[PDB]
Amino acid sequence: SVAHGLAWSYYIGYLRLILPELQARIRTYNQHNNLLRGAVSQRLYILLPLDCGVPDNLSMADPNIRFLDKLPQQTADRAGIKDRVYSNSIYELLENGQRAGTCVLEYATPLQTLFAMSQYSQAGFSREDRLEQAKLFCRTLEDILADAPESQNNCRLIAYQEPDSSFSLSQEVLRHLRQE
Amino acid sequence: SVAHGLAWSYYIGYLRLILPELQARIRTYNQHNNLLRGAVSQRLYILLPLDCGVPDNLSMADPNIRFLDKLPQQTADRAGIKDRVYSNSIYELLENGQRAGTCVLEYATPLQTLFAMSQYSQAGFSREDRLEQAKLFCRTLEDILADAPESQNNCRLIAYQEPDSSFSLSQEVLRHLRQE
Ligand SMILES: Cc1sc2ncn3c(SCC(=O)O)nnc3c2c1C
Ligand SMILES: Cc1sc2ncn3c(SCC(=O)O)nnc3c2c1C
Repeated sequence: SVAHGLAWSYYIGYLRLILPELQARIRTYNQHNNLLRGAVSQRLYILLPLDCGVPDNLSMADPNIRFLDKLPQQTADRAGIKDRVYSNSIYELLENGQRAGTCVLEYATPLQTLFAMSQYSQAGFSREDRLEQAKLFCRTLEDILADAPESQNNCRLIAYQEPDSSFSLSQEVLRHLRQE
Repeated sequence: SVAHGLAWSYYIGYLRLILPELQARIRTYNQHNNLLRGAVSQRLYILLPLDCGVPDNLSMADPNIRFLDKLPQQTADRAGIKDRVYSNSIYELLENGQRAGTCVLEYATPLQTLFAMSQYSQAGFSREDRLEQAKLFCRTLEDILADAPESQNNCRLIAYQEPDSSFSLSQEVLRHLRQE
């Protein structure tokens, strides 16, 4: 299925390559100017919106999630690209206008592929199937990461479905953060 | 199908985002120290090996394809990653130990997802199906790029299937280059 392949692609072509090196990058940042602040958490927080809406700025999604810093970028030779670069961004989570947590955080971009395929008629992908494909993407990624030696206790899947309109993305992440 | 999704992912999540900006990056490089050399071609050359073997160094694949330079990297905010970086590499193609062409060149990494899925039993993907999925990936990508407004005359798909062992990847690319 589409989402089956997208989840394997997300692991094979991305997470398997950055997760083995994430813990060291995070420690280098925490050991850096950051002297008086709380340490960045050790896991990649991956936002999995089941509506497949992947905006490019998280502060648009919630002004309680504000960008703090970029992690030291990782480079590797990949598929003929010398020094292919992996950047990741650090966000602070605000709770009543005070810092309640700090983590590397991003959206699972393959969900945007499902969104776009549902928009383009040439994809032969129905809007009405997108929700179940997004759930299947998340379930498959969970299945993979449970057994994968790279992704062992250094990412956190945050899946959610917005209503009512009363939704706090920051509270979703904070729920997962403080359970460690 | 798996490869259907992978081809839409490759376009939506990558090619649609770098191709609109490639021509300007290539011109900036050609207008740069490069004063006496031939200009880099205007298209992204995408290697599509139907055996799904995506090595990380092209000089391993053929010593007649040798790395020349990195293009000026492109950055954009993406899915919560500030200044997500797209690097691409420039290769020269040798013919009888003289430069016969110069182009931006890389492998279509989603083919490596098919390769890996055929290797991992949890993917439920048979080795015997990989060849037809790789062909379907290429066919779908061609179908997409024909209609896509981004990818109009700025990439070149190089699909091939090695035997005999007598195969020249450099000659494949040079065939496509000199037809412009
Ligand atoms: C084969 C695949 S899936 C996938 N998903 C997210 N990726 C990222 S983060 C933000 C982005 O998509 O640009 N960087 N590479 C990937 C990537 C790759 C390279
Ligand atoms: C969603 C997808 S597919 C895909 N295919 C190749 N991509 C590249 S080149 C080399 C690489 O894979 O790392 N950079 N991003 C991608 C990419 C992304 C971000």
